[PDB]
Amino acid sequence: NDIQWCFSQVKGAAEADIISTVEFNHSGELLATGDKGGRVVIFQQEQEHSRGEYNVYSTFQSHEPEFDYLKSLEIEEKINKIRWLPQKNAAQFLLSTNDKTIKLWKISERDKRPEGYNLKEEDGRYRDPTTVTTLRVPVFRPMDLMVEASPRRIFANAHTYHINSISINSDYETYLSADDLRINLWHLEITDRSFNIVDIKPANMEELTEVITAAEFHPNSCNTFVYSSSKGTIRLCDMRASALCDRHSKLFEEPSNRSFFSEIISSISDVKFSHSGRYMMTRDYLSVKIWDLNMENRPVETYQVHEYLRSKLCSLYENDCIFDKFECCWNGSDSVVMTGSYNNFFRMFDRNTKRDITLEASRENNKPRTVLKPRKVCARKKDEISVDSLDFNKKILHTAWHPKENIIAVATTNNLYIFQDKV
Amino acid sequence: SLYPIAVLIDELRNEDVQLRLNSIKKLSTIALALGVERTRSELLPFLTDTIYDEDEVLLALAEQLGTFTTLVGGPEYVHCLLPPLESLATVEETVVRDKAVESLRAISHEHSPSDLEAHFVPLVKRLAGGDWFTSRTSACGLFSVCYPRVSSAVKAELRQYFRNLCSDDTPMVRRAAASKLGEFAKVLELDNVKSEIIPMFSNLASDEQDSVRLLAVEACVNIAQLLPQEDLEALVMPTLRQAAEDKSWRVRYMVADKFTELQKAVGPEITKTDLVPAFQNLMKDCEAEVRAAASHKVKEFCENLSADCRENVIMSQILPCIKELVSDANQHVKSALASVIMGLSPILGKDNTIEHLLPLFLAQLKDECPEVRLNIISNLDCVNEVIGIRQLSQSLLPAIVELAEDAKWRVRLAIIEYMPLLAGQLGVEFFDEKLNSLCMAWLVDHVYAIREAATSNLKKLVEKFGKEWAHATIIPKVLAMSGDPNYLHRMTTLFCINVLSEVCGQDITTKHMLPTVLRMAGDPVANVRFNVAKSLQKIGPILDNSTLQSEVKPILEKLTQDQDVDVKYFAQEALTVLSLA
Amino acid sequence: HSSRLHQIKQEEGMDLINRETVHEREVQTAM
Amino acid sequence: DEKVFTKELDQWIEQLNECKQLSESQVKSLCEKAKEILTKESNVQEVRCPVTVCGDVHGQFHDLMELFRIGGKSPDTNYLFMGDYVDRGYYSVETVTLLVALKVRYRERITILRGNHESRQITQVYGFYDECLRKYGNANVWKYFTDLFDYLPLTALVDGQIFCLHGGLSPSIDTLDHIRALDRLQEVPHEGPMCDLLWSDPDDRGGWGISPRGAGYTFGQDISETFNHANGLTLVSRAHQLVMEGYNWCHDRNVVTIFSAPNYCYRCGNQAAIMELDDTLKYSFLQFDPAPRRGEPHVTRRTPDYFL
Ligand SMILES: [Fe+3]
Ligand SMILES: [Zn+2]
Repeated sequence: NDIQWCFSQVKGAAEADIISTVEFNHSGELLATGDKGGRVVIFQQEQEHSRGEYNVYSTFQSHEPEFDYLKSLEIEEKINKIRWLPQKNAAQFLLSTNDKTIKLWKISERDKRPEGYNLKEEDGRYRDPTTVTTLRVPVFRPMDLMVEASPRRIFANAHTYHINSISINSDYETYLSADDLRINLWHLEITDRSFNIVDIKPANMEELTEVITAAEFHPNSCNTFVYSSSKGTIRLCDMRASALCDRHSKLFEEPSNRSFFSEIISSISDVKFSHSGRYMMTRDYLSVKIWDLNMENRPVETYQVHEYLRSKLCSLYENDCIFDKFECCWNGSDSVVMTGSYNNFFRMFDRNTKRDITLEASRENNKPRTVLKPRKVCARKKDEISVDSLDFNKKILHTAWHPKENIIAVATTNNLYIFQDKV
Repeated sequence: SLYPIAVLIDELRNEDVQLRLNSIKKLSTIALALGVERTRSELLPFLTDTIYDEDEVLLALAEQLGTFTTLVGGPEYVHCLLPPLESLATVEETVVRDKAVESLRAISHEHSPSDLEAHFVPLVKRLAGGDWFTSRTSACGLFSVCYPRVSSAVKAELRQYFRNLCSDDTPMVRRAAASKLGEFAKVLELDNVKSEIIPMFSNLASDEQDSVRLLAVEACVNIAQLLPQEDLEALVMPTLRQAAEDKSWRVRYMVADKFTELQKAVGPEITKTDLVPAFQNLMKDCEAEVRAAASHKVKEFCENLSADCRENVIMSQILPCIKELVSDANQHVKSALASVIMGLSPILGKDNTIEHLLPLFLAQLKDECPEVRLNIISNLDCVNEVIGIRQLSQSLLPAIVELAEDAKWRVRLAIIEYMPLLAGQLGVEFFDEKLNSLCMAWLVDHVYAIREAATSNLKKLVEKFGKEWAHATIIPKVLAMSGDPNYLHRMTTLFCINVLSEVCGQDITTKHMLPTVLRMAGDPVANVRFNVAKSLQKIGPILDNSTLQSEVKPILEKLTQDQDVDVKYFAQEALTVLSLA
Repeated sequence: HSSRLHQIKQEEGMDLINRETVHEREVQTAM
Repeated sequence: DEKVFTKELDQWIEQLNECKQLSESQVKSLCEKAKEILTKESNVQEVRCPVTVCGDVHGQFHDLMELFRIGGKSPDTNYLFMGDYVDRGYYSVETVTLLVALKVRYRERITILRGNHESRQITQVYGFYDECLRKYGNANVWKYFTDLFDYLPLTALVDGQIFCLHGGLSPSIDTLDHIRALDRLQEVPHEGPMCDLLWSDPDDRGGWGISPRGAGYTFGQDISETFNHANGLTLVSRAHQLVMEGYNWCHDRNVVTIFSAPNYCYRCGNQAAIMELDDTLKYSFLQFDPAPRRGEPHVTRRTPDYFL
């Protein structure tokens, strides 16, 4: 039943080095991660199912720190989201976004260089031009393989607030970017203008009550996208109905837990469409809810990430941990969903069997093909971990699942863990 | 003398994009010097796949490769240019691929029929069957050029390859196939169009992707023009009807945007039966964009209707919908109608225009939005020849006055631009009684741009009403501003004289306008004084030689003694230009 | 204090003049 | 000769009007001749009516073009800018270059005062240094202009009745003669009369006060009334403070603030104003909105062509 996950690799070891996003590419051969320092590191799987290890493939500075001279504020270079485009040709394309700007990066391999000169040598030593009589055209020669990353297009100056989501449309042309209050529609080949489809900004900001937390395009349908709000509701929009998507087509929201923190914990931090596209998953602070797109009134499945923290919300509020934005991700078959937790714990929920397992990404098990022992949290029998002993600084916010294989990338604060199914 | 060529060849490796770009643009010079034989064996392999991939550099490279046929040895060796262009037809940039495809089409004509089947047709197959959809996207644009000049066996293969592209998994490929479907059908035989084009056209029109379906509207126009009228009902109309009723507003927008093109293709008989009901739905579409697009086509669509029922259909079917559009909430929809609704007057005639169209004109003239009001005023010629402007005069005037006095100066600017057009239409007599006061009020407007526009407005008005009207009406009033306490307004008189002198002629300028300019030379404000020097410079040539030596020269000489530096400089310049000193 | 919605309200209150004035004092204080 | 340069200078103005930057060599030549003109000007420039008074522009070149369209083109209209020509704008280089170019060409028609942002420290913080560095690749252009700013007059006096300055009054200044005694050919000091003249602000609080900007002082109505009567001034034209309506009378019309940058920092959405002084010294105000930018705004709620 349960998948026996095994330690495969650990990479990484300061604030600048903290990983802020993780994303496999469509084929799953490439794995990209971003950090608070604006750097993007791409790992390529060894292609010698495939269980080859991942090795550094490319590294570039996606974003640089900048100062907003209009608002007189600093602009963070932290990488919020990375999205791979479908492979157009031999090269690889991905979208990298910070709070303000989205950059389209091309990663291409070069294995040849020009050789031959008419007015000088390869060393740069010139010669008298009077003696140059016969012309010769340079000829390309093989060279050691190298990977080059360059910024092709920059989408900037469009968002007044901090960008939180980017999602590529299935039409291969457009993608959306959602800030706190606006969603803008972009054309991948046009940077000078954008289309603002959704704008929930109130006339008087004093009356502000909702902010957009996440947005995503439907994997198959080109006209369907959803966006969640801080109030815990998901609005599904149909671009076919009208040019402006202010009027949502569907609204997903549920009707003993009316505590002071109910408002805070209800905010949806991440929303993910299933690969099949029939189901939708949302992650709030305490639970993962899976929504059938044909049932607005309630989710079809609900899973508790960590119930033991429900009684400790007061402590979490004091140390600001209650505002953490955890993520979630489906597996290739949509049968298992993964989400992170505290103390370097990440949770696997099997929909078919309704079984749960808690796993720890720790260097203590730093031995290849070593089975991860399921963890248990108690509020203490043998091998159980006391709730009071949990370290809330160790947060697993960002995780990714291989699109086809049982390979998962789990990012701690400073280390990236890759786990593989026992084979 | 080969050193300059060596510099260009080396610059191809230069890191500087600008220097490398310049060398690419001069590839003809490099190829010409190297020779025909060396170009094929040395230059082209270097250009076959260049590591540098700047869009501007690749775009320039694609353009040059399309004119290299002579440099490579003529048509006998034209196929040597394919590998360089095949690589360019695979890059990620769209414009580079489009240019590369254009170059391939250009050189295809120079391929002999044997060469096409030996070198060019295989190239299309490689691109069509390539693993990267960028290559397959480019392949769509190459079928039409090679199909006509190949044997029947090769033609059958090409049609099969094109069919696979229309069914490609990637929407990018399918969009290209839909775009090129119309032209490919133009070269196919009529039998294959009915048998092979239509199934592909039908399948694409029902594609899941909205961006793909909307391209089927264009293919509908192209295919309709090819098929006989009797076959349109069976083959084309079922797909066209679905497009007008498509759930996606984008698809319906294309139908509205190209409605007139559809009207010509289908013919008058189909237009009455199907298009007219479809047009009514579009004008009542829920999306504002679709309604605005339909509004632009109201005039053209009604014009093309057959005379047997044109008047009846407009009055009974189209006209009621227009009334709703006039009161449309969306600003842009109302603006679209205003620019074209005036064109229905000739079609309906005098009696119908007064009874039905005229109330609509009055309603839009009173609309709050300045754009709607401006559009109606700008297109009064369509109604002048039908019912006469006198009937509209008493209703146009209140609208003009409000526009002329709008708070936003840019709104006031817009009406000024149409003033000479209205003045001619309304006649001299009406202008003097009603519109003359408005024109003068602009000359003293706070905003300089309005005063500048009004100054040029006088010239255009004089060009129509003639010198005599200007002397009696305009000149005595503009000269009155010379005494204005504000120096900005006093300079306006000089600006008016500068433009008026070009038309008012020598006699009027010397006797009435020139004395005022000379008097202002003693103005206490330096700004006025050196504008007099500039004014004399511009109108000096129009004056007689005797006048220049008698009056203009002594005044300019005095200005050169003025304390202010600017007055002396322009005074000196005026003398030099006029050759007086 | 840490709520994103609250931050926007604060950001929209200190928008026009206050933020520039605050930084001006900071720059002057830095000297 | 001067004629050849004058034609060359005219060509620069036409090029600048098109928002095209001058070359580094051209800028250096322009600045050198600008200093020769400015050095001869007193700390209290004597300006003659009629003239149009303008406030901060902050490198909003397209809005500067709007200002000319409203007030007229130089040299036909006499202008008096009260500083803050750079920073917080995409076109600070073009904005300052055009104004400096006009000053050299039409020294008698246009007067440019020194604003607080005309300082080496401020320009490096608020983007003018970056704009020059990005548009030229080196700091030479920034070095030239910052040196030129030192020669800009601190204040101007119009017909001996209207006193124009960027910041406002100072505790250390009681008569215009004190202003004339200052040495302005230096970097904006952090303290003293020169600093106050460029950083002070009017305030409702009576008397002097602590400036929230961290520099200068805040002066109440009583200070303004005493200063005007002492120097026989009718009005104190003032800049350096954002106002939504473009101009804002204060202190019983003893002080007027003029702001000439519409939609300040492309975000405020304020109105800009310019004060026109008639030949008889009577004052009038013209309010204008931001110039319609070509192909903008980038973000629109109307469907773009690529999606239509
Ligand atoms: Fe200032
Ligand atoms: Zn300022």
